[PDB]
Amino acid sequence: SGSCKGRCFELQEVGPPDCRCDNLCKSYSSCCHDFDELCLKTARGWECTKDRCGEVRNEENACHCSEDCLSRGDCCTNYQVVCKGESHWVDDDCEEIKVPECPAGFVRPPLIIFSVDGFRASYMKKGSKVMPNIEKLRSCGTHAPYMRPVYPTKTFPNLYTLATGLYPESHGIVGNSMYDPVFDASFHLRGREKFNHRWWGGQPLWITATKQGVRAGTFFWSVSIPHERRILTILQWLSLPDNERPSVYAFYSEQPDFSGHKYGPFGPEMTNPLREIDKTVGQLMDGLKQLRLHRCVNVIFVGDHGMEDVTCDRTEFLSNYLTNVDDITLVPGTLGRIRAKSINNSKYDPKTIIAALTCKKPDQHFKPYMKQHLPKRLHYANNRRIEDIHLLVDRRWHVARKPLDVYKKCFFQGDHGFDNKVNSMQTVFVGYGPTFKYRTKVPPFENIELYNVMCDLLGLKPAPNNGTHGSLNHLLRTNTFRPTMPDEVSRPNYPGIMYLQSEFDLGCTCDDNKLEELNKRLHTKGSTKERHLLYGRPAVLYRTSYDILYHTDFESGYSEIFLMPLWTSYTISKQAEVSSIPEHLTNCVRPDVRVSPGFSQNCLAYKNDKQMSYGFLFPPYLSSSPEAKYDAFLVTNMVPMYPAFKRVWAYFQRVLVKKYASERNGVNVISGPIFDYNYDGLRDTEDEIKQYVEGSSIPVPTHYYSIITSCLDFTQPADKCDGPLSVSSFILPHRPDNDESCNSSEDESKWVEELMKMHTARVRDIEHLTGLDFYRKTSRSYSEILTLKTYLHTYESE
Ligand SMILES: *[C@@H]1O[C@H](CO)[C@@H](O[C@@H]2O[C@H](CO)[C@@H](O[C@@H]3O[C@H](CO[C@H]4O[C@H](CO)[C@@H](O)[C@H](O[C@H]5O[C@H](CO)[C@@H](O)[C@H](O)[C@@H]5O[C@H]5O[C@H](CO)[C@@H](O)[C@H](O)[C@@H]5O)[C@@H]4O)[C@@H](O)[C@H](O[C@H]4O[C@H](CO)[C@@H](O)[C@H](O)[C@@H]4O[C@H]4O[C@H](CO)[C@@H](O)[C@H](O)[C@@H]4O)[C@@H]3O)[C@H](O)[C@H]2NC(C)=O)[C@H](O)[C@H]1NC(C)=O
Ligand SMILES: Cc1cc(OCc2n[nH]c(=O)n2C)c(-c2cc(C(=O)N3CCN(C)C(=O)C3)ccc2F)cc1Cl
Ligand SMILES: [Ca+2]
Ligand SMILES: [Ca+2]
Ligand SMILES: [Cl-]
Ligand SMILES: [K+]
Ligand code: NA
Ligand SMILES: [Zn+2]
Repeated sequence: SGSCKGRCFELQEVGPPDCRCDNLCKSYSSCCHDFDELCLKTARGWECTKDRCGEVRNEENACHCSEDCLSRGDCCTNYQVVCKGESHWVDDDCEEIKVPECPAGFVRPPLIIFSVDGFRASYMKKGSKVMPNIEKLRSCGTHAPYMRPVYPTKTFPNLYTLATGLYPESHGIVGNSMYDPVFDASFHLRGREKFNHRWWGGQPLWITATKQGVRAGTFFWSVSIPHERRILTILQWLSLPDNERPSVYAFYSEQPDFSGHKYGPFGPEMTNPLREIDKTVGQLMDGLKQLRLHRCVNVIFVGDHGMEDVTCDRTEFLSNYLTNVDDITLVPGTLGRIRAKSINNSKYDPKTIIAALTCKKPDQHFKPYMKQHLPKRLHYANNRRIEDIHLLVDRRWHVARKPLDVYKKCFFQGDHGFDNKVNSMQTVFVGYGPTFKYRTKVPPFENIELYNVMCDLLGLKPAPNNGTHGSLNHLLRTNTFRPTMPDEVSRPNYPGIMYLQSEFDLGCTCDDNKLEELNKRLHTKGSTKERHLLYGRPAVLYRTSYDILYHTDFESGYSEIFLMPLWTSYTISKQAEVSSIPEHLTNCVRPDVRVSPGFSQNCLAYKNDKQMSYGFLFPPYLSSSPEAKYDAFLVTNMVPMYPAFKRVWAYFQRVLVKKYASERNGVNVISGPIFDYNYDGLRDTEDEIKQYVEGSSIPVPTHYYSIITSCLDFTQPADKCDGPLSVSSFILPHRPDNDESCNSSEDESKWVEELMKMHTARVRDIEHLTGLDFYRKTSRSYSEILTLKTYLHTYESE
């Protein structure tokens, strides 16, 4: 019954039953009676024409061509072009913006986030001819060839990750559809529940801004508000007095995604939606230019995810695998999440569901996982809203429970939601404005990094998040964030020879000159350490007790608590040779006379444990000499490994490391165990360990990592590199079977590398999982090193 007069798109939202004129009033059925009439004017459309110039202001018109419109801030965006003989922003040469050029009274450059739904990364190249405004932003500002979304590659998880800097498992929007068993409530795209505040965790940019005195415009736009009105509203807000004007704004377009679903990512129908988005960008930039804000505002052009070809004939049906299909609830589509239809069903067994879904058809287009066994790079486990059973669906496919679900609801030709390394899921980033660099291309990066940068652009302190603050400094002309390396918490001991062989009772056996004798002592004292520890030792960022152990071919930081290395570091040159394990050493394990029997593993435990065997972190295959090979059989280089995993590990060590050393001109490798029994992506304390080698205190890792570093300029060997580095890493699941690899009965050359690629990782992922900090001593700037630590090698083509 109240009125919207003078309150159109009010930023502060009024408490019902007072009627609301804020954006979200439509989404709640609560708009004042005159909302449409006052706030959604459309009369005479969206452009000035020659005859409208200098008209008398008519308040019914969608936008204005009257002389007073600029001061009022509500001209049609083409007003100066049509009426004052100005040029469209897109027709102007670009000129470097070295400093903000803002009207007096602006305390900081405003930020406009221009978000576009389903804008696949390759549209920047493929649609360049039909998008001149976007192409000007891209070539004049700072751009990446693509930006990596989070998993699942759906809208709300990705947009709320942009808003918060958090993985979906931490912010809580883990899908477009969710069941929370604590609330016993469901979240759906359609409907009311999704507005409840208890779904949305972390602290989004608009709250961060507000808490720190920076005003924010709306981020969420009702679908029925036309795009032109969203633009004109932003432009209106920017004309507000200093004390009311927001400093951060978002625009959102549901295109190209909406058409992409109907026509496929490159259907011929897709050209028009791309033209329309470009026209809207043009309206914004012309509107900014009229307000003399086009060299003041920082603009971010960003997508949430891309779009893949998906049709309803590419659907896998669980009813083809499960006899019990009606006892489960499936969240379906480009991912699958399974739980019991009824929690009173005591018969429901997830292990047998997984078994029935595992490698059952030769070209099966989905793979089942317990969530803790998903590639750690997905960070998709630590939330009660993520079901225990997950299906990773092949790109281009869908999963559904029963054929009825798909034909009782081939309309669509496009979908998204797949693994976030899939090329078709990649999206876009362009930054344009005084705070961004000029004509600069930056490498691809993950959208979890953007919240920190948007905070930097606004002078805000970011809430704790999953970005690595400083890793995106190379996008910025100024306002860079200059972090300090975390302080080492535990200093190592450097044990010398302290124990006689006969003090060890380990059930371990091994069939075991003064020039060469001073020689071996110097190696044990760290004489080759500069060859094998190229970037300094890792820093231990938690309280523990550990020892540095030096050897000819490798150095290790040995944990007295976990009875194995936290890390083992070694360098393999291009010329290095692979040798075999000599017969007299096949089951040799040697006591390490620097490390007490009581802080050592023992062979008897492995003998007793019928499921568990052991491997080595530094591979004996790569020893530099027959004498150095004995070091690789030290009990302090041994780690527990299931026989099934040893097939993976042996192939990596015997074949792949040497191959990488040939291809990259030497590699430095750091390997070690990871313990993440509660799947939170973070280092377990010793009291979280769920499994031990039978009858011992030897803890069983959930994963094994390796970080493989070389020179980015591969004409320089890894050990003599002058400039930037190149890295690939993995976090391999330490599993007692190879059920994840359907071809594992074949030779390791047909399936191990594929497994490793699936479990590619960032160094930063390994850092969270181990509590270590790598690359402490390089000649590189720290921000460059933070970019390196966030790098992910995806193994996708161009
Ligand atoms: C990515 O970045 C994020 C952000 O930095 C990292 O997440 C942080 O991880 C921290 C370490 O795990 C975690 O710290 C805990 O916080 C507890 C207090 O939490 C509340 O308050 C904060 C601050 O405002 C808030 O952010 C939290 O929000 C979470 O929970 C709500 C409601 O459930 C959600 O809406 C929201 O989405 C978010 O959920 C996520 O986090 C929780 C865990 O906090 C998950 O369970 C969810 O699945 C989801 O992922 C909260 O509202 C605090 O109580 C904890 O302290 C316990 O542990 C310490 C150890 O030092 C112990 O000393 C304390 O006494 C306490 O133990 C007691 O409780 C134990 C558990 O119940 C019990 O076992 C003991 O016996 C003790 O009595 C802890 O400090 C921090 O909350 C999150 N923050 C966020 C936003 O997620 C994340 O790790 C990064 N990821 C990676 C891979 O790096
Ligand atoms: C660029 C961007 C755009 C955003 O939305 C654009 C949009 N408009 N219309 C439409 O369908 N979409 C997708 C969002 C976004 C904001 C909210 C919100 O605003 N929230 C959440 C908590 N709840 C409970 C709130 O009160 C506020 C919710 C979901 C979001 F995706 C975030 C960013 Cl960073
Ligand atoms: Ca979307
Ligand atoms: Ca953990
Ligand atoms: Cl979902
Ligand atoms: K055994
Ligand atoms: Na297998
Ligand atoms: Zn979509």
